[PDB]
Amino acid sequence: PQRGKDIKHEISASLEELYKGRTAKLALNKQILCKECEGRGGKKGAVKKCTSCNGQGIKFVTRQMGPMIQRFQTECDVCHGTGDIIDPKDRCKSCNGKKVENERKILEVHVEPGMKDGQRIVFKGEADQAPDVIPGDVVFIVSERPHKSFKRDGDDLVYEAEIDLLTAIAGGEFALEHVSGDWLKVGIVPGEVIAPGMRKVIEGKGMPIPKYGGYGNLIIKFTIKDPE
Amino acid sequence: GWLYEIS
Ligand SMILES: [Zn+2]
Ligand SMILES: [Zn+2]
Repeated sequence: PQRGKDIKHEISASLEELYKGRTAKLALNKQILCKECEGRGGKKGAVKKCTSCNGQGIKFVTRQMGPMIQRFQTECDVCHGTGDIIDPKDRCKSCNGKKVENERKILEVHVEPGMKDGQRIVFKGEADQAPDVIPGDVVFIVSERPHKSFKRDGDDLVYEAEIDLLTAIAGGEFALEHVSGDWLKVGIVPGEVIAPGMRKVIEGKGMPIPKYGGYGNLIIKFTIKDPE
Repeated sequence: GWLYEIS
């Protein structure tokens, strides 16, 4: 009977962060029900329904001119915005009759290793609340921050390496910096890399896998240059 | 409702 709107909040993370997983303490600022009210608006069993407005501070007047119009009239006698309550001092003080107040709570969202971009982590019922509404959810969406060396593809890592024509034709070492602080030396044999479209594939060197474990591959691409 | 990271 009236669901409250969700609060969507995306959380960025570097590829290296989604590599080892991360935990973030988040501060949630939201509208909550009056504590010294319990949402009532007044003292237990005090507030009284608006007789002049069987619900909200709303009344309908029908004036004429050319045609007849139904002009919605607000302030219902002893109400409006609050079609009820009344009684000078049976009302909060901590909510002055507005039935709601601010609350700052902390949530710890755990970004598990291998979490894909756009991934959702749902916090049931933590959204804003108002008297009558079923509070919605606080939805975090993992956003993959841009990277200066890798591109992600599912559970792999794509890396464009710039190699010399000489290395490519004679073969030799070659190294890159994995999302995990570890440095990685790669060896290639003569000619292996020069073909158009060539891709080198290195076993479990590319990102943690959500359901299960292990890792995807590290797919390498080559850009070959030769001076002068 | 709105949020921010602590620390
Ligand atoms: Zn009323
Ligand atoms: Zn109150």
